[PDB]
Amino acid sequence: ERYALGGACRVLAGMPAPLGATALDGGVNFAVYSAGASAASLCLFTPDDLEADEVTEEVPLDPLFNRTGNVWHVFIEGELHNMLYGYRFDGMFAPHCGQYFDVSNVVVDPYAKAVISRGEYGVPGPGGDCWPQMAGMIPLPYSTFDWQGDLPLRYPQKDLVIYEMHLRGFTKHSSSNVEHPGTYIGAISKLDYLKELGVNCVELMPCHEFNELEYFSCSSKMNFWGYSTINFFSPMIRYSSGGIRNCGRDAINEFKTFVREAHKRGIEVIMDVVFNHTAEGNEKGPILSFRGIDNSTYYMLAPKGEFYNYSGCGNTFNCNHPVVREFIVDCLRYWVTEMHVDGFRFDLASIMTRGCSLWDPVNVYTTTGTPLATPPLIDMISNDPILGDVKLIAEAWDAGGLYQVGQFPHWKIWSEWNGKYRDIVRQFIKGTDGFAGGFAECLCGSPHLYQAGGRKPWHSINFVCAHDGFTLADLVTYNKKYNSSNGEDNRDGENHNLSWNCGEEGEFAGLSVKRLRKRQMRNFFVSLMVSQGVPMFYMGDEYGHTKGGNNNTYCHDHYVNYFRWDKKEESSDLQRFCSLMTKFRKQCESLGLADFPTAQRLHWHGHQPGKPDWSETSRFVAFSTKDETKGEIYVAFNASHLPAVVGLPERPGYRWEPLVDTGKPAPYDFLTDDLPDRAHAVHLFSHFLNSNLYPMLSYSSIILELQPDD
Amino acid sequence: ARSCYRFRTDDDGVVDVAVSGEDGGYAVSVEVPGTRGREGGLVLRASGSGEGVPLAPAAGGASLAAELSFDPTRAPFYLSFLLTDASGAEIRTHRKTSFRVPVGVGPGSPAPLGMSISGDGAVNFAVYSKNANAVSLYLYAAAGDEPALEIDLDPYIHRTGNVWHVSLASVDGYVSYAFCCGGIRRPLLDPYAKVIGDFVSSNSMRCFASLAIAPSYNWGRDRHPRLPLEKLVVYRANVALFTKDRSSGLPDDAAGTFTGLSAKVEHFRSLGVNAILLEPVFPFHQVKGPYFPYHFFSPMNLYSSKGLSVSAIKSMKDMVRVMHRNGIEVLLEVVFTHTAEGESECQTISMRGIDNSSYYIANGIAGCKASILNCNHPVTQKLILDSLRHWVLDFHVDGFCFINAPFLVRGPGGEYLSRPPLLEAITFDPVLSMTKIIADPWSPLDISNVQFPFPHWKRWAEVNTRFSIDVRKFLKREALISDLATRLCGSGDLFSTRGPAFSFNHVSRNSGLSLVDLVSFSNDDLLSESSWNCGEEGPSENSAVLQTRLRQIRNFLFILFVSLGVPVLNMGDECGHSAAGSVSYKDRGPLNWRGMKTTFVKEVTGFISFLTALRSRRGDIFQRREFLKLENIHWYGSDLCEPGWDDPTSNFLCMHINAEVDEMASVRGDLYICFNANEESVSAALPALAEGSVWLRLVDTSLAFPGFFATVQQVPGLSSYHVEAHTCVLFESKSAL
Repeated sequence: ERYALGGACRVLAGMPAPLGATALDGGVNFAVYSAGASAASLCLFTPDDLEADEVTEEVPLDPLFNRTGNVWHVFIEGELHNMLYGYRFDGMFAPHCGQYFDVSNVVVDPYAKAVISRGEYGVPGPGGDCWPQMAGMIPLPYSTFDWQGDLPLRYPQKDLVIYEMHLRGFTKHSSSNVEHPGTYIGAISKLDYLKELGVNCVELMPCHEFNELEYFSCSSKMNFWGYSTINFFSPMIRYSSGGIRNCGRDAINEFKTFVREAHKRGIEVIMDVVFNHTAEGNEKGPILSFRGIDNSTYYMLAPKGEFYNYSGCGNTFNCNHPVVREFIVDCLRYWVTEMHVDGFRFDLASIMTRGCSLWDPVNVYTTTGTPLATPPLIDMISNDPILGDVKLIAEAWDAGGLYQVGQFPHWKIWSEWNGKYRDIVRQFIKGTDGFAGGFAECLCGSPHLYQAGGRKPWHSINFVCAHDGFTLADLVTYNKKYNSSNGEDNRDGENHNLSWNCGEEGEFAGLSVKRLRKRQMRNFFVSLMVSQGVPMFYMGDEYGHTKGGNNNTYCHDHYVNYFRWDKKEESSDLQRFCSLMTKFRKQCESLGLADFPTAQRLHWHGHQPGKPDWSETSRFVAFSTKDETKGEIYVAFNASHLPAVVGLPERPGYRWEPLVDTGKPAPYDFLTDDLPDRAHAVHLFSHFLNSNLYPMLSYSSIILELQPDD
Repeated sequence: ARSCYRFRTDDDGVVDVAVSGEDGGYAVSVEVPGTRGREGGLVLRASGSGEGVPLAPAAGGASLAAELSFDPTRAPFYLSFLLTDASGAEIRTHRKTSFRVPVGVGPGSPAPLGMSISGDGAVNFAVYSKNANAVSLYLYAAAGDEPALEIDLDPYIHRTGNVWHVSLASVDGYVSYAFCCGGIRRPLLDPYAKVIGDFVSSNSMRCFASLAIAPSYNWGRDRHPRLPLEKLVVYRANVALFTKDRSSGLPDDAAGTFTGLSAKVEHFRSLGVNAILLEPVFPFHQVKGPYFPYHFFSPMNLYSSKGLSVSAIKSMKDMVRVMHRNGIEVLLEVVFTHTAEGESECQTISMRGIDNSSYYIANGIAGCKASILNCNHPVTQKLILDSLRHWVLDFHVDGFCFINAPFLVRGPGGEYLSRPPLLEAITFDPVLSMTKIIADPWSPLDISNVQFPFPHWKRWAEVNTRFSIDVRKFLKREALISDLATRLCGSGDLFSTRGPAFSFNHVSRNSGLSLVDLVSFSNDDLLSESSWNCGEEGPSENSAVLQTRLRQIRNFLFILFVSLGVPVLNMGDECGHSAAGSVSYKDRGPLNWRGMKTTFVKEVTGFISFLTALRSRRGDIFQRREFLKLENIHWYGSDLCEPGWDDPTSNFLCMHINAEVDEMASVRGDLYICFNANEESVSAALPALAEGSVWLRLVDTSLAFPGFFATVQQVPGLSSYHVEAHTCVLFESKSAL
């Protein structure tokens, strides 16, 4: 007979599964894995006592009755949902053997669904404390969220247009005019704008719980992007308007509200996940969750016991260890089935293919970190009964030298961020010898990387710019990075950006340079929107967001990283062009294809029809494809510095009609029936269109449609 | 309880549906908000209905609502409808389909797999099937043969990924359920069912999952014995054959069940057995036998007194509790490499009909007629690990012996995997980290396993098949004494990094010849058995053949129990069980309890008890965690000379073992062991002893019962002893201090 909270609650043996805290039978069951611990204790906090750094109650765990195998467990009977919990472990302290057991640390359960540290973004704890004590939320016996009948959209992947968004930066600027700027609820007000832009899927930058003050003591910078995860089961509480109210329930419900509101408007949600390392760093870092439970299990360790650095962040998660495998699969399944997330994007995904140290001949009877052809974790994810039918995207490289673009172990299921597409398009559009054939291959979905292995064109995620590196506007303004505001003496950041400043460096230039820059942004968007594969572009690229030449802006909570709703209205022409081009892609049945295009549908042209130029000096690619809706379309890219008049394919009984021309001044860069001057503007080019000709500026693009003429 | 469904439309809109169980009819309400593209009202036509239900404004033109009602007694059905504006245009879903909504069943949840009951009493069903394009649920009433209720699952609402799920308000009036995959109307068994029905060969092979849940079992103060691996003595038994005969004394319909096994615990206690290894108890078909299982979560119903699944569960738990109360561990033989299903529709009962590609290896293996499981596929991995965790947590099982263990390293194509994932997952499962795992290379399939190093991680024990071959050859004057020396010391050539405790030694199992048949039958067809009939084939009346056979049986038992490792005894080898020279495990018969009063059974049981007690008393030699030091073992020949290691004519070996001195705390003597496999007597010399110390003889298998074992003559050091033909002797040095 044993009691815990002033004799009011009974303490029982409990069950070893499921891991974490679960509410049943008028109580909570606690279960946690620890192979190396010799003693364990459950610690409970009231919200007031957590602020004062005091444990309200301690329940020792008996090694006889409270331990099955390597799982410690206990049951408490009562009402505990207004309390927080943590663990205390005892054991060997030997950093040169990989053991970090210490009885004065209270660690957080890795399976906790909410972590309570601080309530407000950027504000430290009492005394300027940037790392106060953390504790986990204890669940309720029932659910408190109404999904209102939400059902999965299950869009085919070829129909997707992906919009990468930062949750806080989306509405943090004052010009958003939302009630709660920078929160999950604040972003709901702006989903109609995304719907009218033409996107149907949003990729969120890391929304797992992280410390934005993690290196605020040294230097003074924030951690804005959030690629340093503390708990994988929890949302970022300081992205919520409630804070720590109701012990994280309000934050969880706000995230669910955002997801439900996005699904109600026909928008899918893809989550960024960072499973390749942890905020605990190397041996000099803080002890929060994993190092205080099983360091040698959760991290990849060398013989002496120092941490491998394949992520370039301090440690490396031991992804292919069986316990870590179960943990990661459980986390992904939890997000899918409880938060209705439609898919995931994995950061530094090559780390998830490196081998575990358990297969060395010393342990059983090829060392740690050797890449594998069939990694068990990828096998478990691809063939999971639930996870096998969702969207899986891998960034197929890491910081340890691995580069697996086109050769990631896919099981014919996995998609990839195509960086070869990025490089080829960046080099071709700015004008460079020897990239016409690569450009034509990029336009077709890169069959040379995906067809042989049995994957489809839509497994390629095409992008020109991302959150890391230059924005679309800075791609045409700067020849080199300006990262001196980062405090690292311009050392950090990509050094080979493959950009061209269109003639002059900086935002102050002549009229012709600015005209050329606008042309080049339109050319980039046209190239993105007529390619086979899934197009993706970054938040604010649709109005020409600029970061001042800084191509690595991870440490600035500042308007350089905020969506400028005031500056968006000054650039309505580019936004209109992007919306119309996305609509055009949606309307054509020959643009997003389920299979690689054949030669009977797609024909390549040059300056003259039917004679493409694949020579090294060529800077001109043109094609025409048959469409079941529009009849036939014709696309041409002139990446040369010389204007040219091009001949159009001869189709007796028909004529070509102009639709897109990136050289023309707005709103005539895109022709719509809302324009009252459409017929007259078309008529003024009839003397060229009649004889199958079209004049092009340098660095321009055109799209034409075939229509009956009799 | 009401259910809600939100459908996206093909014109960028939302249709909201609610189904309420009105306090016995059903009401369906449809609400269409928003207005951009359609203005002049809508009519709800039931998927081409000539009639129509106009939608009326609800709160000022913001929403349009309609209501439909349905009379009771209607079995679960689907309502399908379309929307039309005042132009003729039709509004469909975003998948270009009519709006379809279930009436009478809920959507359900994808976890946990199988059948579960919520607090309110709702019954949830979930089953994985990637390849099936249509899944149906059948409910049966107490008899059934035809379904009382049939429910098709909507491919949109009743699926999450590749898991089909559905919820039911109540299953009152029903006792069983099954699944139908594809268009085939053959009812399949739930792979995750915990209670199953009767195996009925219809005119076919069908079994139904039960809708009842096992009642809570009160374990009491039950504790796992947690016996050390180096102190185990294992008895392998078949549940059916152990007590089936009339001579067992059990009441009828309780003989050959778990209760019959539990009723004979004093037999094991008197033998010195502290661990019992059961032959497979998973449900199976009588056509193929116990080594071809159908189901992985239930005991076989024929092993219970009442013949039902719940009775089997309670009986198995009772037997386990009785064993643990007596300090005896329970180990289970488990088959996870193949099933009892076939490559056609007539013999499909479960996984073959649900998802063939995931659960089974394509085309099987050449020269085989069994369904080989795809063990290293992640879904099968999950099923096997779930089964093991279920048995450990719910039945309090202490360990597992994996039949056909080498097959577990084969990949989907049949290739050999250098890093097999299922074995690694079993070894590092945190729940199972305290249970014993043993790998058995024997296979019931027609093909035979090839040999390779099994990955153990210093955790897996193995069944030592070389031990039996080498002991059999030595007693047949056909092996070098170096083989006997290797096997007596714990088989260091195979368990060097693990220790002698991981070697599970045996001289006879439930396949091949028994102990009695090993000294009675040797034809040219029994060459793979290394047997010697001692002069005459079959039963004999010659007085010398009988003496040689008795000596050989004593020698076999003695060599089994004085070696380093875990001794494993097969049921019936303590009482002269014989199978008339057959090597088929199916030819073994029920144990005969009548003969446990005669001379022979008494000698055998007393010798076994003496050997077990001696192993316990001298655990510093026989219950070690590490091999004996090379400085404490001396090998001798005929008269304290060098042994003939490479001469295949000296079938004689002596072993002198020096006791260690432990400074933690007592003087323990030495051991002298002699083995003579020759047909002629051999003179042996005893090693020189200390001052005032003598040799005390403990065993001489050529003597007469009682007396050939005694706990007796004293012999001074440097003396001479005459070792008879086919004789083994044991000495212990006692200080006359």
